Amino acid sequence: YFEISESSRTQWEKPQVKESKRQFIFDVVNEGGEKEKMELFVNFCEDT
Amino acid sequence: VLLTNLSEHMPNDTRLQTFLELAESVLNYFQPFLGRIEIMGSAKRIERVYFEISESSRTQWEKPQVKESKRQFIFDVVNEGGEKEKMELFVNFCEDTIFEMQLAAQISESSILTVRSALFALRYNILTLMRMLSLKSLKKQMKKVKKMTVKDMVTAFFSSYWSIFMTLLHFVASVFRGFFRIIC
Amino acid sequence: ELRDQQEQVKEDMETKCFICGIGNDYFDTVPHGFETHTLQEHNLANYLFFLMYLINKDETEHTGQESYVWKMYQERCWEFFPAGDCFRKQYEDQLN
Amino acid sequence: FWKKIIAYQQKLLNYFARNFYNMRMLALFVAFAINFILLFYKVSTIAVHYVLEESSGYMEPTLRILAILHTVISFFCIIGYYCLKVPLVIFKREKEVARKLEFDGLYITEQPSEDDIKGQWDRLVINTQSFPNNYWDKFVKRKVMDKYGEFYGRDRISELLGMDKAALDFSDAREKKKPKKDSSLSAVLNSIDVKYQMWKLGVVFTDNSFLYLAWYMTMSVLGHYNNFFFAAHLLDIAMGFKTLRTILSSVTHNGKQLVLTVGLLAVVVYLYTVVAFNFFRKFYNKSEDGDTPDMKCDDMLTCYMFHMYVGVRAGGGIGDEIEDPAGDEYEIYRIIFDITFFFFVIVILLAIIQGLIIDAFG
Amino acid sequence: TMSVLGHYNNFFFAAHLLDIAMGFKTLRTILSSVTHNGKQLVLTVGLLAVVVYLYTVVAFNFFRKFYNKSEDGDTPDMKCDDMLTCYMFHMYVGVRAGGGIGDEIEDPAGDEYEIYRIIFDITFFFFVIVILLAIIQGLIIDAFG
Ligand SMILES: Nc1ncnc2c1ncn2[C@@H]1O[C@H](COP(=O)(O)OP(=O)(O)OP(=O)(O)O)[C@@H](O)[C@H]1O
Ligand SMILES: O=c1[nH]c(=O)c2nc[nH]c2[nH]1
Ligand SMILES: [Ca+2]
Ligand SMILES: [Zn+2]
Repeated sequence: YFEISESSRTQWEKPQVKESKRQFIFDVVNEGGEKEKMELFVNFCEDT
Repeated sequence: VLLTNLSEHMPNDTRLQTFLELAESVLNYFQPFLGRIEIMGSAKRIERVYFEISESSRTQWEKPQVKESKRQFIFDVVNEGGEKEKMELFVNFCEDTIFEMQLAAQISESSILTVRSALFALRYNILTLMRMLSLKSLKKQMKKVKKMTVKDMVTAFFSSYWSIFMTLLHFVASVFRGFFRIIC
Repeated sequence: ELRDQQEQVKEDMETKCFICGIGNDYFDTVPHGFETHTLQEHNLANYLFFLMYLINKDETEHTGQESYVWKMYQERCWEFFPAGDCFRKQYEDQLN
Repeated sequence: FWKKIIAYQQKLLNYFARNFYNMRMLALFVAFAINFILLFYKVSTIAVHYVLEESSGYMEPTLRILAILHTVISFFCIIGYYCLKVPLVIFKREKEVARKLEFDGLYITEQPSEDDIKGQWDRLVINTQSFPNNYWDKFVKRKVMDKYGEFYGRDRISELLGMDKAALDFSDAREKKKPKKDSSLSAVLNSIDVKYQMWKLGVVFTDNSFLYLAWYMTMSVLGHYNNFFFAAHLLDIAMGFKTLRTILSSVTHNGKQLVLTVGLLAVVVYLYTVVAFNFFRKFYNKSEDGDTPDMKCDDMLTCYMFHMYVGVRAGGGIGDEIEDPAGDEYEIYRIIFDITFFFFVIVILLAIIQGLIIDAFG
Repeated sequence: TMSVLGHYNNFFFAAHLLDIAMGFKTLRTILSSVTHNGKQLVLTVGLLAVVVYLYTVVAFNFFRKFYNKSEDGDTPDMKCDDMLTCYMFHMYVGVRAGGGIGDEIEDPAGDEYEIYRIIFDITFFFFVIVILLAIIQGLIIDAFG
C-alpha cells in the first residue's frame, strides 16, 4: 500500500498519456515475449 | 565434461560452485565442442550424454546445402508424419546428412551507400542550419526590440521554425538526389 | 491451405520440441525455458552429432550409454529417444 | 528583460503544446472546407483559365482566407508537435543509447554493425557535453568510466566519451562553482552544444511523425501556388481514423508476397506477349477503318503494353479486344491461347492479389 | 400509412411486399447483415468516394481530351469539362463498369500521355474495382455469415 497523488492521477488521465497507453497495450499484446513482456512494460512505465 | 556433468547432477551443492567460477574459461572454451543430449536409459530414466563435436563437422553442418536439406526434411516430417514413423524418418535423414557432410568436406578441399548518403545529407544540411544561425544576430534583434514587442518577438521563432522545416525539405531533396545518384 | 500448412509447420516448430514433443510452455515456465530445452537439452543437431561421433568412435571405446544406443540403433529400436519426457520432468521434484 | 522574453516564449510554447490536438482537428476541418469550395470549379475558354464559378460570388476570398488559415494552423501544429512529442522521442532514444553504452558498451567494446543508421547517428551524441538532458541519469558517463576504464583504457574511454579529467576528483571533493546570468549571451552560445542539437535535429528528422507533418506543411505551401494541392490534405482523415489506417496498412502488410505476385502476373503476360508476337499478329489489328491499320502488336513493347493494359482489365481476357478467329487455321490454337489467358491471368493471380490484400485487412 | 397511400395510388401496396422479409428469420438475417457492419461499411464507401474524387481531380487536370462521349463528332458531349459532371461520371459508369473507367474512356494510342493514362486506369481498376468493392461485398457477406 502506497500513496497516489491526485495531481499524478490527473496527469495519468490526460489524453496523450491515454493514447500512449493504448498504443503500448496494443503493441505488447500483438507482439510480446514472456520475458520481454515485463521489460517492455517497465520501459513504457519510465516513458510514461 | 566431468565438471559439467557434476554441476548438472548436483545443482545445489555450493562447494562445486567454487570450482565452476574458478573454471569459467575452460568451460567457455569447450562450450561449442561439448554436445548434450537426453536418452531413455537402461534404467528407464533420462540420462544426459556428453560427447565431442568437431569444429570441422560443425562447419559442414553450417554449409548451405545441408541447411536446405534440413529445412526440406523438417517441413516434410511435420506436414506428414507418424509418431512411430517420425523417429525413423529422422534417423534416415541423419544418415543422409552424415553422407552429405562427408561429401561436402571432400568437395570443399583446402544499402551501405544509401546509409552513407543519408548520413552525409543529415550532417551537412543541419550544418547549413548551424551556419545560417551562426550569424549571431540576437544582439541586433534585442536592439530592434528595445521595449517589448509581441509581434517582432514571435516572428523571430516563427521564422526559426519555418527555417527548420525548410531544412527538412532540403534534406528530403538531398536524400532523393543521393538515391538518384546511387541508382544512376 | 498450402500457405496455412506452412504456417502451421512453423507454428508447431515454435510451440513444441521436435524429439520429446512436450509443449513449449512447460519449459517456458522458467525464462528462456523452451530456448534452453531446444538449444542444449534436446537440440536437433545434437543427436546427429552424437550418431556421427558413435560411427567414428571405435566400438571397444564405447561407454555403457554409447554401446546401448549403438546396439538399439543397429537393432532399429528408437525407444532410446525421449517420448514426452525430459531431464527436468524426470527430476523435477529433486531439481526444484 | 531576458527573463520576460524567456517567460513569454515558454508560455506560448506551452500554449501550442496544449492545443496540439485541437489544431490538428481544425486543420482537417479547413482541408475539408477548401475541397468543398474547390468542388464548384470551372474552366473558361488558346485561353484556358481555371476559374472559380460562384452563384453567390464571395467564395474566392473565402477560399483564399481558408488557404492562408490552413497554412498558419499547419505551421502551428508542427510547433505543437515539436513542443509536445519530440521530448518523449528524445528521451526514448537517449535512454536506449545510454543503456546500450552501459550494459553492452555498443560504442566502447563492440562497434555498431555500420548498417544501423540510428547507431551511426548516435555515435555523435556519446561525446556531447549536455548528455542525458532528457534522461534522468546524468551520471551514465561516470558509471561507464568505472565499468570499462581499467581494461579498455582510462584515458581512451574518457576521450571517447568526451569527458575531461580535471573535474573527476573535485566533483566529489570541494571546488569552485560558476553561476549564470540571463543577459550574458557568450556563455549561452557556448553552452548551446552544437553537436548536441546537431544530433537532436538528426533524431527529429529521422522521426516518422515529424516527416508526416512536414509533408503536410509542404503540401499546404504548394497549395498556395496551385489550389489543387490542397486535395492531398484530404487523405489525413484516412490517417486519423483507425479502420482507415487498417485498410491502408493492409497493402503494406503482405508487401513481399504482393510484389512477387504482380511480378509473376507480369511474367505470364510477357510470355503471352511473346507467343502472340511470334504467331498471333494478324488478329491484333485495332483500326475501325481498314485503310489505316493500327497494327498494335508490330512492336513487342507496344504489344506487351497492350497485354498489360486493356488485356488484364477486360473481364474476359484479351480475346474480347482481339478480333474473332473464325475461319483461320490457327483457330484452335488461338482458342487455347486466350482460354488459358482467361484462366491463368483473370481467374487466377488476380483473385490471388485481391485475396492477399483483403485477407491482410481481415 | 403505406396502405392508406395505396388507396390513393395502387402502387404503394408494393411496399407491403417487404413484410415477408420481416416475417422470415433468414430474410431478417440478410437485412440486418447490412446494418451490422454499419460504421466500417460507411467508412469504406467514403474511402471509395475519396479515391474516385482524386482520380477525377487527376483526369480533370490532365486527361480531358479522352473524355469526349459523343457518337457524332459535330457536337462533343465533353463530359469532363465540369468537375461535378466528371466526378459524377467517375461515380456512375466508372465504378459499375467491370473493367474500370478505361472501358468507356476512348483509347489512348498515339498520344504522349499514353503510358500515363495506362498507369492511371490500371491503378483505377486495381484500387477501385478489384479493391474496396470486394471489400464492401466481403464486409456485408461476412456480416451475414
Ligand atoms: N528439437 C529441436 N531442436 C531444435 N530446435 C527446435 C526443436 N524443437 C523446436 N525447435 C525450435 O525450432 C527453432 C530452431 O530450429 P529451426 O530449424 O526450425 O529454426 P531456425 O532458427 O531457422 O534454425 P537454423 O539454426 O537452421 O537457422 C527454434 O525456434 C526452436 O525453439
Ligand atoms: O532513479 C530514477 N529511476 C528511474 O527509473 C527514473 N525514471 C525517471 N526518473 C527516474 N529516476
Ligand atoms: Ca571397452
Ligand atoms: Zn525436447
